[PDB]
Amino acid sequence: DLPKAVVFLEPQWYRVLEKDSVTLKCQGAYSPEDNSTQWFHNESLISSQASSYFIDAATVDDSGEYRCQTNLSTLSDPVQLEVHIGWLLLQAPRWVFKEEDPIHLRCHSWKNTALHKVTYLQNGKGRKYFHHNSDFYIPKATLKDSGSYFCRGLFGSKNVSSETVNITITQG
Amino acid sequence: ENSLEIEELARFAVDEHNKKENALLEFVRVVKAKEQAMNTGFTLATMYYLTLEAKDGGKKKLYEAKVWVKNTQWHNAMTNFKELQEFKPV
Ligand SMILES: *[C@@H]1O[C@H](CO)[C@@H](O)[C@H](O)[C@H]1NC(C)=O
Ligand SMILES: *[C@@H]1O[C@H](CO)[C@@H](O)[C@H](O)[C@H]1NC(C)=O
Ligand SMILES: *[C@@H]1O[C@H](CO)[C@@H](O)[C@H](O)[C@H]1NC(C)=O
Ligand SMILES: *[C@@H]1O[C@H](CO)[C@@H](O)[C@H](O)[C@H]1NC(C)=O
Ligand SMILES: *[C@@H]1O[C@H](CO)[C@@H](O)[C@H](O)[C@H]1NC(C)=O
Repeated sequence: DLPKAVVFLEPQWYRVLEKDSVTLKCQGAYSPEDNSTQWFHNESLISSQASSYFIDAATVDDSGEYRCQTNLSTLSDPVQLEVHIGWLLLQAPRWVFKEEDPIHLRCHSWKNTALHKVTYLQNGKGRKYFHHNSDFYIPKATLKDSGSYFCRGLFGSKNVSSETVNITITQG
Repeated sequence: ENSLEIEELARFAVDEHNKKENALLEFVRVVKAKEQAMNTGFTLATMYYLTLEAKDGGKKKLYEAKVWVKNTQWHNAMTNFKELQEFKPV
């Protein structure tokens, strides 16, 4: 077991729409002798050396895998970032969960596009409905939560469904 | 140990071994199989430690094979990746 650094996303969504803001933060110890950070994008070292890596407006090139490292923490596992372009996007912090983990999904709309009467669906069957767009929570994840997920709502009178994404729940 | 998924990995291990070392081993059977899941938030992955029997010039010999299987998702497209990382006799 190595003291692996960890990259986490603020906000937590690993699937984002173009122009969204994303800040990547490295969870790792920083010694006073060497307080720099090594960031990697698609396995390649990048120039930024700060503990945080800011993406003001995300573009498709910002997509890919990210890793970080510090003097006291070893190379982290990769974190995946997907930049989507479309009217509607189902968001999640990851697609692999363990039993009892919380599952927090969000139905995100293109910039300046209100959305209402939102439904989260699992394997084609609806799971939760909201008249006003709200997030979907599952505090305790179970093996039955695995499946293909997508959200659909109303842009006024236009009924729209987001692209699907597969979630998997593993043993705890 | 004696399932189809195990055998395919063992045959894959033998096919890859012969390819890189330019050898001619003939798979026979799997005799022991140990699995070690290594998932993350963004991959369903397992490391397989397989002991198999293969014919080396007609003579049966036992080999230990380390096979890495990785499943990732991009948008909604799944990608399966298999890799032989170690192949040694006993
Ligand atoms: C930590 O930084 C020092 C220099 O301040 C360097 O000599 C050392 O190799 C670094 N440790 C690691 C694990 O990179
Ligand atoms: C990192 O170290 C340098 C040189 O010692 C110092 O100038 C800088 O303020 C330090 N940064 C932090 C965040 O402590
Ligand atoms: C990183 O890899 C992803 C995966 O296809 C790609 O979409 C993205 O453009 C890549 N970024 C760079 C800077 O190479
Ligand atoms: C939207 O369309 C789906 C079928 O495409 C339908 O089941 C649903 O009732 C419609 N309205 C809402 C608010 O989902
Ligand atoms: C997503 O999971 C469902 C399980 O009901 C499966 O039928 C479907 O093939 C999966 N999709 C992909 C792309 O693996």
